[PDB]
Amino acid sequence: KFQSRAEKKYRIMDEKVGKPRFQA
Amino acid sequence: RDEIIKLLESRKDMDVNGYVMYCREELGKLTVPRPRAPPVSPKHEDYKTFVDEERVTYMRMKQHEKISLFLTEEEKNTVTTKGKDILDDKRFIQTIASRTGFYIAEEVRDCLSEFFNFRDSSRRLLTYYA
Amino acid sequence: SRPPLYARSGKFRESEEVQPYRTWYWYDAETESEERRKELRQQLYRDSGMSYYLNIPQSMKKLERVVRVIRNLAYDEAWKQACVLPLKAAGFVKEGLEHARKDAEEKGLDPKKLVVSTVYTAKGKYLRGFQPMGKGFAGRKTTRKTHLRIVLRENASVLPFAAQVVSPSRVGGASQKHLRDISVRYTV
Amino acid sequence: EGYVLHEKKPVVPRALRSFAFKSQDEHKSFVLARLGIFSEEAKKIHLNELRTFAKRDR
Ligand SMILES: [Mg+2]
Repeated sequence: KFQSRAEKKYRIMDEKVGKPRFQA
Repeated sequence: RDEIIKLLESRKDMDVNGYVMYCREELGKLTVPRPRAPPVSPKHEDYKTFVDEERVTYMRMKQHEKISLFLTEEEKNTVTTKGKDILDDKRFIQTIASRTGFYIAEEVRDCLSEFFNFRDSSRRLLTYYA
Repeated sequence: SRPPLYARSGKFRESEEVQPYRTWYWYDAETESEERRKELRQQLYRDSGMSYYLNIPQSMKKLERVVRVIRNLAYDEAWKQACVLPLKAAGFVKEGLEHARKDAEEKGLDPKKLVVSTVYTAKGKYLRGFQPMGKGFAGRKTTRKTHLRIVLRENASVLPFAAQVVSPSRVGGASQKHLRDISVRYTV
Repeated sequence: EGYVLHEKKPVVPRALRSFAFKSQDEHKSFVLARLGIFSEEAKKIHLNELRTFAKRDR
């Protein structure tokens, strides 16, 4: 509940990358 | 204001042949760029993030013309009429690429997509100015 | 509109035509390497429906709870079983089954004759962590991930299992239990 | 009836495969490291790999 403002961008990118998906 | 509105009114209903002429006019007004080197050495972290935007704009407008010249008249009318439904027709796109014998289906679809994007952009602007 | 076939298959009879290989290259070495791997995969699983689901946030043992129920069953039976199981993993297996069938139709197979012929899991990349314990000791705190692969084939050997089906509760104007005549039960 | 008719390829045990293909794996690494991927030797290797994958579908 106390995440840093200077790393907001990197948390967003990790959330998008680490999602399940089908290969090709 | 009014001259802009008239141009946009014509552009929103423009067909593929009109798009080819459009591309030719934009190229006619363009100074052809030389490729640019990245600002940093190969070991630098930004080496691979460099994009030669000027070269790409030129190359892509040239590609649009070349693909639209393989596209037949029946196909052009089908494109103008279907919009999104032409872009999602893989058999249509594959046929064009196979006829060409060089460009691939992805390139063909993007060229057709930009034609439609042009018309859609003109409609949004038309509302703004009108 | 299938991807090109660049070599003869291993089947007894040939069903497609081999096409000449491309003569152009991709601009970067990284792109060229990635596309070569994609070309290799396109030579496989022709005339069958396949799906490959990556990075499912579950473990191998949790996925095997559901998968062991659907092996060698007809597609219709397998799909129904995955729906009734109240497990978090059952949601991912259901998506894989639908994705594979859509793949089979694009290849020109009949969905009514499909059978689940192969299913297995594969390890993904793990997120490592640590958790403190008593008296200054420490332990592991790991989050696991797995890949799922499903293959559907036509007229493959199948099990005879079949499930009985009943209608749900009737609610609305379609329910007519209130019209029952209870005067008959007073007679002999 | 002759060698050609009765010739057969033996099946390598799973545990011995890292020794049967050691030379071929080294060569592919040797070519890509020195000549690059935009090379005539690299193209030949890729064409042979396409044949192997295509035969998996039986
Ligand atoms: Mg302490």
